[PDB]
Amino acid sequence: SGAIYVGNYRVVNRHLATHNDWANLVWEDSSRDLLVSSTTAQGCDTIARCDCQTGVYYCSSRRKHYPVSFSKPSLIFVEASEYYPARYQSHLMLAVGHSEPGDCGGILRCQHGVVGIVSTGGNGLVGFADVRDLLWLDE
Ligand SMILES: CSc1ccccc1CC(=O)N1CCC[C@H](CCO)C1
Ligand SMILES: [Zn+2]
Repeated sequence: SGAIYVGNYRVVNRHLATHNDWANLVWEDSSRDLLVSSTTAQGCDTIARCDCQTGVYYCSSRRKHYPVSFSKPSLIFVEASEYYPARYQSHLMLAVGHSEPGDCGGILRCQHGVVGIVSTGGNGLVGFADVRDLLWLDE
């Protein structure tokens, strides 16, 4: 679990969004596993605006942060589950690093700020949904 709070917005994994998130929906993209809902309070997370391929992510299944090298956002494969059937996930970045179910929502950060959130992973790999292209989160 986990979310990003920037201004009057809450960014969560679309498969983990609550009834409240859907009742205050701003934007969602099933292919990206993202959903953004509105909030009454002001968020202070800084979104990174860069092309970094190194950063640190929080791994709840180990209560630890890990440094990782990650790929550029791209279209990659995901099987099925209570949430989606096989499809290409867009805007996804992979890194070699520990993850298993429950780890979705952990933040990936670089020196410039928030890069993305854990969304998938498998056999020793972890997948992050990028948020750096969503320029409207700041305005
Ligand atoms: C860190 S998730 C993980 C890691 C290792 C193993 C298994 C998982 C769970 C997982 O991969 N999924 C269930 C939730 C939806 C995911 C796709 C989202 O577009 C797929
Ligand atoms: Zn950066």
